[PDB]
Amino acid sequence: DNPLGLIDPTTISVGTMGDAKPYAFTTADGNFTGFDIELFLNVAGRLGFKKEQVVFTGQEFSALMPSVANGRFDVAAAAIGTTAKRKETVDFSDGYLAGFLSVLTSEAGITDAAGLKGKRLGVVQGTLQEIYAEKNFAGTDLVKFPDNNSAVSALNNGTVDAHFLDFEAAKDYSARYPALKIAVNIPSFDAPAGFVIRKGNDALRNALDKGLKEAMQDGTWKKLHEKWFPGTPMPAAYLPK
Ligand SMILES: NC(=O)CC[C@H](NC[C@H](O)[C@@H](O)[C@H](O)[C@H](O)CO)C(=O)O
Ligand SMILES: [Ca+2]
Repeated sequence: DNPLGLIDPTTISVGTMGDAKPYAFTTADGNFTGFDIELFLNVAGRLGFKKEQVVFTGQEFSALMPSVANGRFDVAAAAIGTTAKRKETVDFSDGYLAGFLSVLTSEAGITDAAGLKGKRLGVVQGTLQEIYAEKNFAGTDLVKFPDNNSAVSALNNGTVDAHFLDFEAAKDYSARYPALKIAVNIPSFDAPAGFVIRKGNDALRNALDKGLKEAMQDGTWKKLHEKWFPGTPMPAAYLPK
């Protein structure tokens, strides 16, 4: 049978993204990796699904939740912030990561949120960054990008003054392009990352939640967090109790 309500009962089809390093990304061989991928794989194993039974498809961020809602994938995993607005379209698992939205700029760029008034700020279409900047960065010219790589290329070229993306990805790009630096950190603890599932696949949602709680309780979450986000604080909520 099919208790988890999957497209194929023998395989879990996961929608993800290739350029949200270190949450979710492709290595040079094309394989999907990163914290969110390794955490999902660990949770999927607890559900009785081996690595070979989980298939990852890379999509632009804006395509992920409509793809799950339209039955193209069973799950979506790509640091997808849990919000009321997104809960109208899709269901979410319990939160597994809460952190900052970050403004990445050039070596002689912006210093604070005030510095963004009248500047060109890059954003990935469909992200929480795009909503935040529309509500809190009025006067900043928002330049929409399909993904992080194109936005960083524009930032490196001087097309845009800054780029608004997730903290760990901003941190990763500042390591890959040493001239880049994080100028502003905005709290996004009210929107923790959750695995996205079809409205309302209660079986898969409850199964994902159980696997997540287990991975946090046995220190698996802690181990992956230490591996992918070195130096980032881990709250007691996601650590063993
Ligand atoms: N580009 C992406 O993959 C996702 C970007 C963006 N992530 C927001 C995060 O989920 C943020 O709210 C979290 O608190 C945390 O820092 C990482 O999941 C979003 O959901 O739109
Ligand atoms: Ca553009």
